[PDB]
Amino acid sequence: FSKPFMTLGISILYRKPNGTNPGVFSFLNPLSPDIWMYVLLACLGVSC
Amino acid sequence: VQNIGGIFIVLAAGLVLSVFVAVGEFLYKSKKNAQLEKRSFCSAMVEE
Ligand SMILES: CCCCCCCC/C=C/CCCCCCCC(=O)O[C@@H](COC(=O)CCCCCCCCCCCCCCC)COP(=O)([O-])OCC[N+](C)(C)C
Ligand SMILES: CCCCCCCC/C=C/CCCCCCCC(=O)O[C@@H](COC(=O)CCCCCCCCCCCCCCC)COP(=O)([O-])OCC[N+](C)(C)C
Ligand SMILES: *[C@@H]1O[C@H](CO)[C@@H](O[C@@H]2O[C@H](CO)[C@@H](O)[C@H](O)[C@H]2NC(C)=O)[C@H](O)[C@H]1NC(C)=O
Ligand SMILES: CC(C)CCC[C@@H](C)[C@H]1CC[C@H]2[C@@H]3CC=C4C[C@@H](O)CC[C@]4(C)[C@H]3CC[C@]12C
Ligand SMILES: CC(C)CCC[C@@H](C)[C@H]1CC[C@H]2[C@@H]3CC=C4C[C@@H](O)CC[C@]4(C)[C@H]3CC[C@]12C
Ligand SMILES: O=S1(=O)NCN(C2CC2)c2ccc(F)cc21
Repeated sequence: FSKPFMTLGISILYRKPNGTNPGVFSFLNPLSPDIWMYVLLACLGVSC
Repeated sequence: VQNIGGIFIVLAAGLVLSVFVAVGEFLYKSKKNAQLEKRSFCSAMVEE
């Protein structure tokens, strides 16, 4: 061989995992979708 | 409902407690008006 014109290295080629976006109704996520009903049935209940 | 959970229990506790003290104040104003007219049914029914 001659003396190298480019430096190498064995590495791993693999797909990027998809960065699924936090869609614009993201702030409802910190409570479960039945708890949002249970708060709604509370403030419809306790008010009654 | 597994995570928070117990605030709905104490919401169910205080309101049932509040209906108890609501009758106790109703029977108390039947009691201070009991020295006016009759024993209960005067100040009960007029305030019922
Ligand atoms: C904190 C104090 C209490 C406040 C009172 C609240 C009590 C009354 C509330 C009652 C219920 C409120 C919403 C809860 C249920 C929907 C949310 C949900 O489940 O997520 C769903 C998504 O969401 C959506 O994509 C569409 C559904 C949301 C519609 C907008 C609701 C209006 C909020 C206004 C509320 C009233 C405002 C005025 C209030 C006077 C589930 O979908 P996912 O598959 O899990 O995720 C999608 C994935 N992605 C995003 C990547 C695509
Ligand atoms: C006294 C006691 C009560 C008596 C009993 C009475 C009976 C009541 C019993 C009720 C039983 C419960 C049944 C509902 C279950 C829903 C959960 C769910 O998974 O579905 C979805 C709820 O996401 C929504 O779309 C919610 C609807 C919009 C939110 C706005 C509502 C409040 C508005 C403001 C309130 C003003 C407050 C004013 C206060 C003065 C979440 O999943 P998803 O992925 O989003 O699905 C999309 C569905 N879609 C395609 C059709 C959109
Ligand atoms: C990013 O890569 C692909 C592109 O959508 C997703 O892989 C899919 O996964 C579903 C089930 O989860 C299957 O249909 C296949 O395995 C894939 N679909 C296709 C069309 O190949 C992957 O879920 C995405 N998201 C990540 C990695 O978060
Ligand atoms: C005042 C009223 C209108 C509020 C809403 C209704 C309440 C009483 C109901 C609706 C759903 C109910 C919950 C449903 C499921 C469970 C899980 C169980 O392992 C313990 C009880 C518990 C945690 C219940 C507690 C009471 C509850 C929160
Ligand atoms: C615990 C229950 C069962 C019995 C006690 C009820 C209490 C909360 C009730 C009974 C008598 C009530 C009082 C009766 C009269 C007055 C005078 C008024 O100008 C202000 C309110 C005030 C001061 C009331 C406050 C509430 C009161 C103290
Ligand atoms: O000075 S060299 O012998 N010949 C030139 N090259 C490079 C192309 C970068 C490199 C690259 C890495 C080396 F270790 C040596 C050399």
